[PDB]
Formats: sequence, C-alpha cells, structure tokens
Amino acid sequence: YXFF
Amino acid sequence: ADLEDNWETLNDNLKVIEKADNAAQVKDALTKMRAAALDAQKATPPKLEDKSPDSPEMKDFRHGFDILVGQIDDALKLANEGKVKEAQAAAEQLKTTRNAYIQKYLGARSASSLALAIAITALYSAVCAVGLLGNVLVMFGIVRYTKMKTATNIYIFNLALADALATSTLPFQSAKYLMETWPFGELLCKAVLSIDYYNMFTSIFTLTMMSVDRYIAVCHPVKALDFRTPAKAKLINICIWVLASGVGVPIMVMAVTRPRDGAVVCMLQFPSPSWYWDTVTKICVFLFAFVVPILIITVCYGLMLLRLRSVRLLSGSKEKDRSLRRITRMVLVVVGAFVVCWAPIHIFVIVWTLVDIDRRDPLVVAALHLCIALGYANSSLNPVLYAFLDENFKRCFRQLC
Ligand code: NA
Repeated sequence: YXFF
Repeated sequence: ADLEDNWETLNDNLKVIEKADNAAQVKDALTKMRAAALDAQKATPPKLEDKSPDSPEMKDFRHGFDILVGQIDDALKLANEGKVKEAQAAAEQLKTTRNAYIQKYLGARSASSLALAIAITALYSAVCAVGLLGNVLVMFGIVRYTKMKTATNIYIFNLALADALATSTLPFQSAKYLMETWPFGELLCKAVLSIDYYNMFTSIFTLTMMSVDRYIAVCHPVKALDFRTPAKAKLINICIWVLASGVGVPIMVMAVTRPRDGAVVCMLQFPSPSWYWDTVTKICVFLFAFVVPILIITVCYGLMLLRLRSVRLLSGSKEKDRSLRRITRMVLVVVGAFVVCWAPIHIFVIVWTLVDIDRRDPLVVAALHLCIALGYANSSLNPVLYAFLDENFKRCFRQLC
C-alpha cells in the first residue's frame, strides 16, 4: 500500500 | 531530478502553443520553454551518467539545446511581431528537432533509481522468506496440534493467513520495480492489489476483535465462557473476511493492466472523476482500517487497565491467572508492533495525496518506499513475536528447530  | 521536470514543462508549453488564440500566450509559453531548456542543458541525462562533462556525448547533448533555444528565439521573434500562426508553426518544428536530436539521451532511469529498486528487492525478498515460511509454520501448528485450538489462537490463524498472502505478492512487486513493467497478466494484477487491501483490513479487524476478546476474558469472566470458544472465533474470522470484501471486491474489479509509455502497468482505475474516488478511498482506508479500529482497541485496553493493574486474583488458580495475563500482554504487543509498522506509511499516503510536496525529490521517494516496506515487514515480524511471547508457540518452534 498504496498504488497508482 | 530537474531534467525530467524541465522536459515536462517543454512538452506542456508546446501543447499551450498549439491551442492558443493570441501572441501573449505563445510568447509566455516560449519564454518558459527557454528557461526550462537552459536549465535542462545543465543537467546530466541518465544515459550519460558519470560520463565526463566534456565528452563527445555530453557536448552533443548540450549542443542540441543550443539549437532548440535558437529556434525558441526565432519563434519568439515571430510571436512578438504578431505572427501567431507562424510562431505556432515554428514551435511545431521544435518538436521535430527535439525528438530527432535530444530524445535519444533521455529515457532511462538513473543509477539512484536502479539502486532503489535493488534495495527494495533485497528487503522484499528477506521479508517474503521470513514472512511466508514463518506464517505457514504458525498456520500448520495451529491446525496440527490439539493444545493449540484456543479462541486467541484462531484469531492468530487469521493474522497468519493475511500475512502469508501479503508476503506471497512481494516477489512479483519486486520484479515490477526491477523491470519497470508488469509481465504477469491482469489476473495476478487483480490478485496482488486486492490482497494488499485484504491484508490491511482483515489484520486490523482481527486485532480489534482480539482486543475485544481479551476485554471479555478479563472484565467479564462469566459471560466470557459463553462467547470465547474456538468455533465462535472461527465464525468471527469468516465475518472479518466477508466484511473486508466490501473493499476487496471493488479493488478486484478496478484493478487492470494497461499499456502506458512503453510498459504495461498494473493499476487501479477509478470511475470518473478518478482523482475524487481515489481520494475518497484513501481517506476511507485511513479511517476505517486504522484510526477507528485503534480508538476501539484503545478503549478496550483502557477499561482493562482498571482490572489488570488494580487486582491480584483474576482467575481461580495461579496457572490460569498468569496465562490470562501474558496472553493479554502479547495482544497489546502485537497491536503495538502493527501500529508502529503501519502508521508511517498511512500518514505518508494522506500527506502525499493532500499536500503539495515534491513527489520527485530523491529523499521523499526513498522515505516513502522505506515506509511501504515497513508495512510489509509487519508480516515477517509477527511469527517471531508469537514465538517470543507465547509458551505454546515457543514449544512449537523448538520442536521444529
Ligand atoms: Na497483517
């Protein structure tokens, strides 16, 4: 965590 | 770096020049492009990194920007004479020159960027190994042995499952960072992203319920007999997964692979407006998977302190009393370790999303990735905490090695  | 920013501003202002009504817009765009160009010319591109500043490749690179600037100047001359469309045409020529003579030098990642990918791959590998082996051992131990079937240990089984799954994704994520692309297909993209969210939600929900279980074991010994069975713990585990699927399923659906800039990216595609739902999700994740659960856990322990500190006989035996007390201490420590591990990234994400920070600054990006890594590290730390803090896990560990 996190991602695009 | 400054180069990629300067290059982005060149492109952005070329687009401004294309769709422009008047010479003021064109002049302003061209003037900004010139500053960016002069700045860009002072950089060392990643493809020529640690080459001598006076090498053929560097001289040629810089020379390309002298040509661009010369063309920006001509285009600006035209724009100042009122000749908008000729200036626009001249600017279309920059794009050709830029692509034909400078493009080759841009493209690659820098050594620092590759260094980051290698360090992340190192840490993720260590985490995967200890985490995956460690939690598979915990799950096997809980199933295999009679003495392990306890309410508290069924909850632990749920943590181990989430952690086993989370750590199983790390080699794939590592590969992405090294290759700068996603070669594993869409299904495994959906799996990895949704597992990330499941880990976060099921874990904290489970830790919340372990705290509540402890609260009941200590402050309500009589009612605890009714509530605290392995079967009911299992039941609550399932509920946790069902509830967490409220976020997990949407993530499965929105997770896609797309070709973008010569690579395949695995990403979350939110509905329009993307930026809005992305931000709603992030604030929801922060509240419902961190803040609110922590309040509940805090309350549960607050009420437990009244009985834990201000008494001596909790149960009707020495063995049971010390057993009730150390299991309660373990849960607090596991909770603590979870909060310590996860708080940094959770704060970072909110700051990254809401505040105008330099998202391309080497230090910020390094710190961010360290914080992401620390979140995953939680998974490898937990098996070791069970061995350290619980009698039966120590005995199970020693029997293995
Ligand atoms: Na976890």
